[PDB]
Amino acid sequence: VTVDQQEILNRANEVEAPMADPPTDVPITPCELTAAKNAAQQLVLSADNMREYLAAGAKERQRLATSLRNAAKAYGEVDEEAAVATAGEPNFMDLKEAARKLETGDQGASLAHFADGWNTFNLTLQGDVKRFRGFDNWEGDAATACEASLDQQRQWILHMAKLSAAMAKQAQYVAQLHVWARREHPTYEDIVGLERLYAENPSARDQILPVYAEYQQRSEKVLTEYNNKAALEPVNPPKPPPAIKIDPP
Amino acid sequence: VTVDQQEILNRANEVEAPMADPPTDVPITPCELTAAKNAAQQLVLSADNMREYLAAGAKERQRLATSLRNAAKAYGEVDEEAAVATAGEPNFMDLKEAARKLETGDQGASLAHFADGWNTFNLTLQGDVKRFRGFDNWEGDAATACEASLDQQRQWILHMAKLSAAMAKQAQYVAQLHVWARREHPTYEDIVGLERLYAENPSARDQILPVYAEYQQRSEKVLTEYNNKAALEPVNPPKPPPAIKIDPP
Amino acid sequence: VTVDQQEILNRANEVEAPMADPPTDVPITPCELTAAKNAAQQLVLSADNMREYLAAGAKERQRLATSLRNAAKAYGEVDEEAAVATAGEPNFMDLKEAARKLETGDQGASLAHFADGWNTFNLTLQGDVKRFRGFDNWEGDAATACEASLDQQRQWILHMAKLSAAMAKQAQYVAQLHVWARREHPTYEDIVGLERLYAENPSARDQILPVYAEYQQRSEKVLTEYNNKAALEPVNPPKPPPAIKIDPP
Amino acid sequence: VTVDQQEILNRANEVEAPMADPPTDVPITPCELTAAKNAAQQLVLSADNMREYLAAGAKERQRLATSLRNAAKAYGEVDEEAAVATAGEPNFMDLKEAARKLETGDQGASLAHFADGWNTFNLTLQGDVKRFRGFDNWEGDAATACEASLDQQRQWILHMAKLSAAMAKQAQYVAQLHVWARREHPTYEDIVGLERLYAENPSARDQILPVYAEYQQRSEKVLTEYNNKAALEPVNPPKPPPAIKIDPP
Amino acid sequence: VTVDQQEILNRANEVEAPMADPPTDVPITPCELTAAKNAAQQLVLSADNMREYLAAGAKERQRLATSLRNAAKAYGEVDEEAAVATAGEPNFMDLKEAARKLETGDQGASLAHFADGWNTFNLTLQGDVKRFRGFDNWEGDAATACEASLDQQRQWILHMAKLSAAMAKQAQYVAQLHVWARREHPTYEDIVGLERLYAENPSARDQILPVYAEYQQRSEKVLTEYNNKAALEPVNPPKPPPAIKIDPP
Amino acid sequence: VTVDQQEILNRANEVEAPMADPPTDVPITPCELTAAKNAAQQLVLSADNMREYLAAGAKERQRLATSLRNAAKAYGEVDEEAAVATAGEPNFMDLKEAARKLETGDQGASLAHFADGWNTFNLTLQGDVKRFRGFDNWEGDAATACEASLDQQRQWILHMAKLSAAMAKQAQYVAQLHVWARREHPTYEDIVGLERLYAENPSARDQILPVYAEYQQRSEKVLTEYNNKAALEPVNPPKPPPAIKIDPP
Amino acid sequence: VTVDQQEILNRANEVEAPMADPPTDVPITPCELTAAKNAAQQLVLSADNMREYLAAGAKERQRLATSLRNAAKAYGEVDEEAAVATAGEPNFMDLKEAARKLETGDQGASLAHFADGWNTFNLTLQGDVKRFRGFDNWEGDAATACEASLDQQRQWILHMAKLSAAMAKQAQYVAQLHVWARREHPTYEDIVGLERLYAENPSARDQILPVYAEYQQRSEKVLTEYNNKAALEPVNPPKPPPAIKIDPP
Repeated sequence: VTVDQQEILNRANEVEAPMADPPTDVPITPCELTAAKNAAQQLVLSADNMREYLAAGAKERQRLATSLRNAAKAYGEVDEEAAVATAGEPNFMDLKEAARKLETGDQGASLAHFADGWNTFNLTLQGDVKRFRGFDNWEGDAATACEASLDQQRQWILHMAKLSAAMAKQAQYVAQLHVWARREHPTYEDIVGLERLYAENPSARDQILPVYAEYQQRSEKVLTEYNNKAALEPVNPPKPPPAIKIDPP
Repeated sequence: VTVDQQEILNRANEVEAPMADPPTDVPITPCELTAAKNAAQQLVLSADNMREYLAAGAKERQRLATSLRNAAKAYGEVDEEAAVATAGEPNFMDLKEAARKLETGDQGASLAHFADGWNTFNLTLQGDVKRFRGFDNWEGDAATACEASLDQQRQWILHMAKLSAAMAKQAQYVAQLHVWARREHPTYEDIVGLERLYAENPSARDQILPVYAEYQQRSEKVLTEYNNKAALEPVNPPKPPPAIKIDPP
Repeated sequence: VTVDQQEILNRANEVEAPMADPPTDVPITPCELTAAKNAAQQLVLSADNMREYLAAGAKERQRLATSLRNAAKAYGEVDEEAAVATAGEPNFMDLKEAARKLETGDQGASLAHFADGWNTFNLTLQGDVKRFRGFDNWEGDAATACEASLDQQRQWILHMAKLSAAMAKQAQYVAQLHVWARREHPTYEDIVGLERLYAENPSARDQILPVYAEYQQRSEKVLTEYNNKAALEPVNPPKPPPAIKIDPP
Repeated sequence: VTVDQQEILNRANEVEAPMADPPTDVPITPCELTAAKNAAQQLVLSADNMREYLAAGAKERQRLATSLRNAAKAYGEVDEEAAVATAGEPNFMDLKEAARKLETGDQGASLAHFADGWNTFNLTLQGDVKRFRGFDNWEGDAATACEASLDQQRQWILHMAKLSAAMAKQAQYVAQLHVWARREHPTYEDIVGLERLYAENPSARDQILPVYAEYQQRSEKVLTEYNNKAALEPVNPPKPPPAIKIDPP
Repeated sequence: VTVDQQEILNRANEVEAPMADPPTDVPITPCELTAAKNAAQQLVLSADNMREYLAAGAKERQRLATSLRNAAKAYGEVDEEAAVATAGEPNFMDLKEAARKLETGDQGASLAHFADGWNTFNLTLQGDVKRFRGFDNWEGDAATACEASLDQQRQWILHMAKLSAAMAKQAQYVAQLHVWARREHPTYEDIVGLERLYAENPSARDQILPVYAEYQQRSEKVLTEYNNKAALEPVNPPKPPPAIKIDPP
Repeated sequence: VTVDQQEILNRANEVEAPMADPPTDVPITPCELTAAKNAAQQLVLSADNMREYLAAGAKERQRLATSLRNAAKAYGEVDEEAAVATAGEPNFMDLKEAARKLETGDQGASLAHFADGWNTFNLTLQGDVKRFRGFDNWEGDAATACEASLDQQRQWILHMAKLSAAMAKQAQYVAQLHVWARREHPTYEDIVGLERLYAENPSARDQILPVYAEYQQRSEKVLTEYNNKAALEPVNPPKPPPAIKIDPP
Repeated sequence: VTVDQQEILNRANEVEAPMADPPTDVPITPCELTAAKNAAQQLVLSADNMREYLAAGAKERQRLATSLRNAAKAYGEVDEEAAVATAGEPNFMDLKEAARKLETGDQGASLAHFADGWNTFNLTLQGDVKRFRGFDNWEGDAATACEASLDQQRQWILHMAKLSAAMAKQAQYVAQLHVWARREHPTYEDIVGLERLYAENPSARDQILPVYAEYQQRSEKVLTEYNNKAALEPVNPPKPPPAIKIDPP
């Protein structure tokens, strides 16, 4: 019905305008435990996957804009503008090492900043999908296939926003886990103090001994818990759907 | 059986009469927590999606009315009418900041007004579906395909009403969460009072210290809970089914 | 085997005899809460849907009777017979308003009458399905297709009876919810009495204050519970299956 | 292998010999509650459905016997042998009415007799399926299709026996529910006695009042429970499978 | 590869050698309760089904042996070798009758003997399946189809063994239920003794009365429990798979 | 690419080299209870099934080696190298018999040795699957089909190892059950001692009687538990996949 | 669009560059229990499977690089550069043996080192998948099929990383199980001490005897628990997807 070729060209420019940049904050391990460091490296890898697939999606949108320009060419002309030591003795050396690892590092501040950035990116991605709306005037069959391709791009972007939210939730979960670990695990200073209450009271040991044994058991329940809850699934984003290909007329 | 062309024309006008406008209330964050603000922005985005897809549905109904007019043209004539500082000291600065964020903002009044508007819209949408009923007299095959298309429009509208209800439930859930957070989290004035009971009693500290430690723990359980329950799924409405296309005779 | 054309004609009259009328009681909101009023309006809408689809089913049965008459015409002749103010003070104004809304209205009597009518209609519908039985003597292929069409009408009617039961259960559930809400929510007279025990004892307030705080908390747990359990699904009856179409011979 | 035509004729007579009659006991409501009466009417309707579908199955078996006679005709000759008043006062009038309804009627004796009859019918139906066994000597393709048709009749009869058991279980469930209701609901004589302990002791009321309030609450929990557990699903038996049709030779 | 016709003939004799006879013990009701008698009759019917289907399987194996003999005929020659009174008073007459029914009958000895026989039959059936093994030398396509048919016979026999185990478990379950019923239900002699402590102490009744009421309640919980757990599913064995048919050469 | 016929011949010899022999330990019943003996016989039968299917798999591998030799023949030449008494009295005779059965037999030592052998066989089977690896140099279509056939043999062997583990777990479960039964069931010597404390104290019986009644109840809970947990599923190994057949060239 | 043949050649070299070597640490049994040794052998076998399938994947990548070189040959020229004793007495000999087995061996240090190596390998594998990205300039149909083949290689590598994580979790689970077993099982020195408190106090035995019986029961609960939780599933990696085959031009 005297198709607006200009509408198609304008939508082609709008489709492949750059979207907001994903965050680039680096999540640091909250402590020196191996499970914590592995969780941080998993988060780094997942953020790398997200950035790579977002760039791939921008390439898909560029191809889609090209196909829309080719479809607009079927109505005429386009003016292309742009060109140990002892048996039986309390360890205290493993307990002390566990506490030392738990209290070294930023305790999860980096994780929280990471999660805030990706939650913001989830909202930002959801805000930028008017570029995939249907057309006002253009109809037919090039139009319907183009509309389906744009809606596929929209669904993929929404899925990417959901994955951003999931990765941010994972970072927050690891941060909460570290906070819980700091709370129930016995303090380094408490351990050192109880260790001096075993070299400054050979007499008193039958009060010091069960206390140590409590501390030991708590340490074991924390580290083990830390090791099991901290294993994270990698985020595995789907590849963006291939744009509809439309040859020049 | 001497088909009522007039019935088809009347149904065409009735199908694409404007439906009730969706609500336009803006949901405000109930507090200054990041989770609360992100929940409010998620609600804003979901309401935007709902309004956009409702407008798209009205366009689909306009196309359907055109197809019904074309089908009526097969029986003759239509008269087209219309044209920090220290180690080991109590923080009190993070606790105080948490309380300050919890008590600033409207505490959920805006959320409740938002939810009421969308619940009302759910009922309003369900009340406006007589326009998709079957025909009295028209039968045949244009009639049956047209009836199927109208029932598809009806099912899509019912699904949109259900989604309106779901979004309103989400707003109410966030409001209830904020109310719970206000209840169990320690008050700003209680925190300030306990902080003056630590600069006006250096003596008394071994009674003040565990009390603080209780407050701290409660603060941590509230904020964390607030952060996890407040993440909302976006509302993702299905695109309205394409109207049946019927060319002029 | 010398087919009883008379049996087919008699079954045609029996198929489209009018069934019992659905109930027409209007369910009133049991109170002035918004959730209660929305539940009542949802029930009104669902009853409207049920009445509309039952009328559509009667139209389907009329078409089926016509097809049976056409099938009877293949054996000969048919003789067509028929032609707030202060910070820190107790509210008492929200508590009092909540109680006032809870005790105004019929408290669920209308809901119970509604539910009784629809439960009776469930039984009534199940009692009227002998009209869809198979035939005594007529066999063949018109007969088998007609029998299948009648059984489809029977299954649809049974499903409608089941939906009637479900809607009645929903009305009873809302009535039971309102009864529970009346029980645990603090009485209006108790609230007014406790409010006069705060203007006639400035002295006594440190006994009055926690009592209020209990009442407040109970009010919050009731209203919130009322708001969440009272959201009802709309009843969405399936469209009656299209009758088998059989042209005159 | 010189097929026993006589075996086929004997099996034809055995297939359509009359099976045991279903029970005809009428289940009466155990009390005057609406839920109880509706449950009894549901049981009456389900028993009607069962009797109707059993008669339909006997008709199917008669058709099957005819098809077996037609199949026997392919080997030769068959000799066809056969030819309120105040605010704030205790009700006592709703409580008393509830007790009166609970204790009137047979208390479930009729339900138990109904259930025994249908359980017996379940066993009786399972005992009568030797008539659907495979053939001794007849083989081929008429024989295999006939064997499949007989096994379909057997499976349908077994399903009907299972449904008989289910309906009997429903009757027993309603009877057990009424027994539980009689136990926890406050007695009519206890209610009348407590009501005379409120007109023969205006003094004593602050001991009588909470007692009433207990009774009231118990009444509400019983009736409501009675109303919810007593809603029964209708028994919906499948139509018997159509017999294999075999024309005379 | 110079097929062993003798191996096929030997396997034909081995396939249709008689298997072990199923047990023929009759399970008797453990008591005089209706639920117990119905459970015993259900077990009788299930054992009848099992015996009937086992005989049918032996017929299938006989047909399979015939098909193997026909397949062996394709290599040459086979030498065919073989040729109440008062209101308000304690009942004591229903309680006494319940106890009398519970203690009459063999208390489950017959059930245990039944279950032992069928468990033994499960093991016996599993021990007799070497007759369905694959062939040593015979290969090709008659051989592969014959091997598939033999494996189908093996799978059916294994399923029948599993069903034998299930039926034995049902008998054991009913026996255990009766033992539990004997334990918690009040003894006949205890009932008679308490009934004489109500005609030999009109004085003492306010100690006798609650005791009776306890007994009554226990009786009701036992009989009801007995009625619900004792309903058994019929065992419904699948028909044996049809043997592969192979005509003489 | 100048296919290594020698590689195919070497793989043919490696494929059908004998695998490790399955264990041959016989599991003995741990006691004289019928459930224990039936469990032992079930284990014997399952081990028989496993040995039979493992021998069948070795035959399948021999056929596969033949097919590989035939495939190697397509490149030229292969040099074929190789050529009671009283009512109301305590029983003590059933209790004593139960204890006697529980303590006779090896108490599960044979079961543990059986389970160790089959767990070892699980590991042994998993260690011998390098013979099913893909080929170094041979490619094409005979090679790919041969590789698929070898991988099918590998998957079947892994499934057989898993079944070996499952059968060993069943043996360990029965052994643990017998150990539990020995612990909670009353000792034979304790029973005999308590029986002499009933013939050497007619006076003392009202202390002896409840004690017996405790023992009786414990006996009943053990034997019943022993009977229900000891029923074992037969191990039903899948038939090995048929080797790919490849005729000589 | 003047395809970059050089890009395809560079990607061919990048695809089949060697990936990081899997770890080669040998997991040792943490103790002398049979379940522990079997778990260690299962871990050894699973690590062997992982190493074998990783080498197979490298072979698949080498084939893929060859196919990419063949596809690059369709645009011209490639310069191939590279060329016991008593009844009734306490055992103490089984208890002592159980403790001795529990405390011998490295107690799980080897398991922890194994798990760390494989968790590191999981992260390492996820870091090396840029070699499977899509192409910059090459498009068409060889390009799209090649891109699909590369993405299949990527998905298989990600699955292998996930399996590495799972195997490491299994090793950590067995290590945690052994730690729990050491904690609740009675110490060897405690057993020896209690055994000397039975040869140096014949008097005292009625205090020593229940203590032993406690120890015995604890031993039984530990070993049994150790035996059941320690059975590990083998890791069964999928075979790498076959590379796309592309013949020279």
